[PDB]
Amino acid sequence: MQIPASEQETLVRPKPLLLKLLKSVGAQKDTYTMKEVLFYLGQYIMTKRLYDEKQQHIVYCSNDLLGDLFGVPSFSVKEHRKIYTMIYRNLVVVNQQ
Ligand SMILES: CC(C)(C)NC(=O)[C@@H](c1c(C(=O)O)[nH]c2cc(Cl)ccc12)N(C=O)Cc1cc(F)c(F)c(F)c1
Repeated sequence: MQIPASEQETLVRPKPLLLKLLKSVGAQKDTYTMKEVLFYLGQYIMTKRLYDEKQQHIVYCSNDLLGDLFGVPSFSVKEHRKIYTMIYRNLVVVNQQ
């Protein structure tokens, strides 16, 4: 639940499945900052109503594309590093020159 600000601005290119997910919720770019990826994934979770209705800080992503991407049935929204790691496996970090 704490990512350095420098890492939040890291430029990334999502792989096809994550890209298609992001474009369904209003994102149109092919290159993002991690800050942008996290925002649009949070919007996707809201749109697909994947957050726990009982408000116990858990996303239920089983049998949804997000669960396919993350490789988990569910996860805690309080564990930012583990969420970043799951997202990192679905993108390429843009090389800096
Ligand atoms: C589940 C709902 C919809 C209620 N959203 C959240 O609670 C959630 C959130 C956001 C956001 O705000 O935009 N974007 C996400 C993407 C995913 Cl996969 C999961 C959770 C979130 N969150 C907010 O505090 C926690 C959070 C904020 C960050 F900044 C992070 F890096 C992080 F790992 C976790």
